[PDB]
Amino acid sequence: KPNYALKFTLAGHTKAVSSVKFSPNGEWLASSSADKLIKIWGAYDGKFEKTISGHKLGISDVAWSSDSNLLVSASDDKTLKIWDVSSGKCLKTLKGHSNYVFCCNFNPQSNLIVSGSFDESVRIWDVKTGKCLKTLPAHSDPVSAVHFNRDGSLIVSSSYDGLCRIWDTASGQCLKTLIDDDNPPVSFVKFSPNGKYILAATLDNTLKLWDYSKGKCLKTYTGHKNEKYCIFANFSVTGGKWIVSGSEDNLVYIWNLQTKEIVQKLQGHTDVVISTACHPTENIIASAALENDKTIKLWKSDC
Amino acid sequence: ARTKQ
Repeated sequence: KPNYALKFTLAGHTKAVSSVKFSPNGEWLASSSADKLIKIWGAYDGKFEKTISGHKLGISDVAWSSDSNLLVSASDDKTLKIWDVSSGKCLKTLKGHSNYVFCCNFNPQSNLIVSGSFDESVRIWDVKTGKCLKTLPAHSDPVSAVHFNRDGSLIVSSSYDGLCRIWDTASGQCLKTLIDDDNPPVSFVKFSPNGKYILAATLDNTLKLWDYSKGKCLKTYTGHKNEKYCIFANFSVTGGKWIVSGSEDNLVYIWNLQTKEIVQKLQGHTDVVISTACHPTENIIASAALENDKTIKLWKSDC
Repeated sequence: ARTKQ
């Protein structure tokens, strides 16, 4: 089992934190917030680095380019913004969604961005030009998450409409719709690091690992509280192979991926833990919490 | 935003 212990608490956002993400090169943590700001923090020491500003309304998600140089953020102002982290400049403002933008990611290559919106679509954008390339009529309710697979050829999306769908990046065609025996809102999805699986959260307090190719649910993770918020979930891969997620009882849950047992619960936050991220090389977890808390915490384990 | 609803 891991032994995550609290190392730093990061204060600075003035409203609920919405997402935290570690840069691929391991140097930085980025955070986004309902306060319309992105903040950068040292990944190892928690030291505040800088604030990146410009959105007109709250931000629900932020994501790093694979070279750790750029961020993309998704906002209630109905835009995404692409940022040069070093200069703090907004390179492009991506206009096209007709309602709040909720989720975003670059492809592993980092020439494309995928976004999901309250407008029920998924859009794919050219990073260099900031132009929308394709609009997929993906869902019949808000899109909660979007993620590219390992080679960028597929996109997975999830929605309040109860579906996870997998899309061909190049053609835009729907290649698969995944749903289990009940239809709760799907609140998060992402491909596994090896690209074989999809990890999906549903708003019935459940995480599931699906074999994408087979269209089969292989593992269920339960024990946490998740009925209300779109809480991120992670694969922790630096030490033991875990699944990590925030929870609506203000804890971070960690499960053994293979056995599905809870291996640790991290206590310390004073509101719902909406987002967690796992460092790419060290056994470090960042967690972020909602309006009554407003902090980010860094936890470290020996394994 | 994600921090509501």
